[PDB]
Amino acid sequence: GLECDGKVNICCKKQFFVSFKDIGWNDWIIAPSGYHANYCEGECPSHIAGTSGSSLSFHSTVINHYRMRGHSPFANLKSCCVPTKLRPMSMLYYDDGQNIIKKDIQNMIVEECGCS
Amino acid sequence: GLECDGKVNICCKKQFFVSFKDIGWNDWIIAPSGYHANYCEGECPLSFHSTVINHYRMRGHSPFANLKSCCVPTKLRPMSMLYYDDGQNIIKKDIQNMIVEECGCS
Repeated sequence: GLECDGKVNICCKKQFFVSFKDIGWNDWIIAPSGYHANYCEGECPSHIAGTSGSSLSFHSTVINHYRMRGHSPFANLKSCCVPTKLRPMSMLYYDDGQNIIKKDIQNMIVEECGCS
Repeated sequence: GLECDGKVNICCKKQFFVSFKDIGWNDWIIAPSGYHANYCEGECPLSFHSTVINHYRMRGHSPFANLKSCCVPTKLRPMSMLYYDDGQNIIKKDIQNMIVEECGCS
């Protein structure tokens, strides 16, 4: 998908460093103490609705069939710039009942952004 | 996720069945005849990433203070399909991102 840069005004990926100390979770997360999570931001005009950069899923093609024609169900749903692919991350943390756990947590890192 | 039931207002999955005959795609899609594609709908006042940006947003901190949270698919599933190629060749393929399985807020 698109990464943000000078003069890009549409849905794109930007960096975002999460520090667990900041949001107070360093009390139960041992490692990593912070990480690059990233996020998505930007406009989703109608000519990119439902896309993820250079690709259009089959589901989105079905939806855009109805949007293109103004068919009510989908004519009214607005397009949002959101992650369309995330990736897991290994973490070490205290769990309620288990104490110290090491485990891959899913949907930690935004990999690709797109318009809903 | 939740499934819409006409009473709940927060982000839920709506069932939606698509017939390829109705929308005029049955000239190149051989099977199945249609399927439940479903979609996402409802208010966003569950993934770890969304949770994390939730915290920051709540701290009235510029990055996410003004980023709208939207109801969107959080899981999609593939389907098997049979369709004609550009060569008018029948292909059996597992198409990905065909069915919305789960909805959640960004």
